[PDB]
Amino acid sequence: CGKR
Amino acid sequence: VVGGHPGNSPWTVSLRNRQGQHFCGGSLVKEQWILTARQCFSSCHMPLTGYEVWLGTLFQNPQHGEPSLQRVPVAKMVCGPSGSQLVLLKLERSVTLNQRVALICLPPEWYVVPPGTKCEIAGWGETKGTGNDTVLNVALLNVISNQECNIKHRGRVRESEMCTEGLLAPVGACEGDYGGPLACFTHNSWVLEGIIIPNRVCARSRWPAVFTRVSVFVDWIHKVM
Repeated sequence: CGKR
Repeated sequence: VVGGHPGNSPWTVSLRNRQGQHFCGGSLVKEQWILTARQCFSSCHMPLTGYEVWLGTLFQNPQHGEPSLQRVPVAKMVCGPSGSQLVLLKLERSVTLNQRVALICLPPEWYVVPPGTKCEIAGWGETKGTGNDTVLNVALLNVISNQECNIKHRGRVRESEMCTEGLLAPVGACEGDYGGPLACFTHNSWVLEGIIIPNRVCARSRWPAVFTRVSVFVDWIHKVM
């Protein structure tokens, strides 16, 4: 989660 | 979003009504779970026949053959605790994660985002004449403390809420952006710290925006999921  | 610019936010989703129209935003927290705002729904037992969540496109109204577009029917809604201003939507199917569709992290229970933290809002809502209102727009906000927020808000902001700095230029999330994320980049992760909710006034110069503080409600979210 929480990677762009 | 007023005062922003076209951007990408791979955890932001569009809620679609029976007529296939965008009406609210949402946040992708699990492959089949979207966190959104309670004010997007007429009741906790709303007839959701024909409702979908669309993901993976910057456009509000994409061509239906669009390769990156995922469209998923809503299975059900689960209203959050009283005063949460939250709804969880379960999807009829698990979305597929890629470079355009990504989960955002949930915060630790009771965590307080420090003042000065930079966060992003995103949505396909109204721009009040500040941009193209048919693409995903994003804006960068700065967290302030609830104490500082409650000077202008005269003590109305609750422990279950969080605030960002009033902007001099009209900037913020208005109609059609409710339910989308306030995403904060901290400790090397994008974390869902708030959900966009209706405020008394929207994108008003020098007035701090107020969001529901997701860390207060993470025990419920995990339980439901």
